Amino acid sequence: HHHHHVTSLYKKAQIFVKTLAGWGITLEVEPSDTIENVKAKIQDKEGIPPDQQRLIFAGKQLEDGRTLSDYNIRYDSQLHLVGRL
Amino acid sequence: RDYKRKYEFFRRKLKKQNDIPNKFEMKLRRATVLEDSYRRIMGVKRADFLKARLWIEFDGEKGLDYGGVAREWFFLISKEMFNPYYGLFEYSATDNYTLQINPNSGLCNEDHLSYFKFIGRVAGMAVYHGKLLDGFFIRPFYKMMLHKPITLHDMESVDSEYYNSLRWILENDPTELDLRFIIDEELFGQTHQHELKNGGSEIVVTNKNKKEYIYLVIQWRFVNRIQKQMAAFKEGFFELIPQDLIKIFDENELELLMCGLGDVDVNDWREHTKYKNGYSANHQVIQWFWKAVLMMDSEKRIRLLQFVTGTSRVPMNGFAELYGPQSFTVEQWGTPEKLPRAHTCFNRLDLPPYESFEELWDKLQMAIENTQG
Repeated sequence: HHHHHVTSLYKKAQIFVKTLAGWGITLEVEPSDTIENVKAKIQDKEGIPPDQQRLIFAGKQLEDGRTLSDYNIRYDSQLHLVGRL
Repeated sequence: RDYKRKYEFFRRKLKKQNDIPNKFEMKLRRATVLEDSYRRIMGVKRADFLKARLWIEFDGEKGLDYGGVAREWFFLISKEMFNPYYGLFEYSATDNYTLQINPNSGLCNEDHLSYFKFIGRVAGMAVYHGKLLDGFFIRPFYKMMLHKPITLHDMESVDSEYYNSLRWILENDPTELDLRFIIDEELFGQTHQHELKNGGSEIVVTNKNKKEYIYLVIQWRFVNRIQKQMAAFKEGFFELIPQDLIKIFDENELELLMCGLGDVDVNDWREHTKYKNGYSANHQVIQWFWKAVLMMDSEKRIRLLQFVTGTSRVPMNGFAELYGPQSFTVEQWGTPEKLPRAHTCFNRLDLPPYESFEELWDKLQMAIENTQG
């Protein structure tokens, strides 16, 4: 929210992720990241716990061990967020 | 109009349980209502346990008004159950606020079906305890609950431009468009065709077989891919409400039976209110009256609505839709020593001209508490 934006301004230093609700946040990351820590990035921007998420690229449910490069994601790779149950 | 006699008979036919504890206990955290409500409720093998007076307590909060805390729960859980974020439900389209069972819910969550049953139980609970779920669903949903057919007509209210596309085909020659018996669907970025019948990809749509085309597209849009989910829902719902008892309502009534808003919008209420015998929108006493209604909570507002109209049913859409047809009225009767009184017959409040806001607040609140007896 406001905090996420303000914190970025002071960072020493683009992809989209959509939900079935209509809205979709846009994250900034480097493809070295795993799945686990990107869930945290969502925890930060929108206040959703990392447990409470399923991440899906190319219609395939994504694994924690692998990285973004290991699942061939690129700049502006559209991702999909649906709640865990 | 006959709904009043129907709803009376309905509740009179709804049998009380005589083998079940005095209260259904729920110990939930607001942060995790869905999880917490789901575990507790799907734990209970006998549905009847859920008919006990709902004793709900959030985050340790002790000794609050039982029927008011229920009100909150039904709202908050409805907010979570139906959140399209989860993929059980979804919006009928983009630029639509109404809801429908998501066909791909099982792709989203592998245990979608027990969650559907759960929602059914929670919905049947709402009914059983004369409370409502906060949900805008498409009429098809309510039709399917009565095992009633779906039609081309039904698509209009849901999607007009798509309805028009099929209406066009009904009235015109489709040869132009080189269509097949397939519908393409996008899910998680990927696109997929779906054959409407066996080998539908090879079958051209023509004048000779377009009425079949239209029919099949409807079933695919609304029925075929949500049978398992809707079944589950219906199972849970009928665990609490006998299906024979629900049969007396139609699809319109059945939205009024189980859906509605958990708070009365005040602007809407004020918009559709008449005044008699000196009172007027900018009259001082009327100014104070609405100040009160504004500064109530939803529970106090609904108790007031019952006091004056004789119901607690918030329809959605309008206070215009409030049946002869009679809207809310506020008339001057009596003196400040008299408490105000209502006439559910006329949807009318008789309000004496009080000295202050606080007098009006107190005298009114007492009068409502006098009907709680």
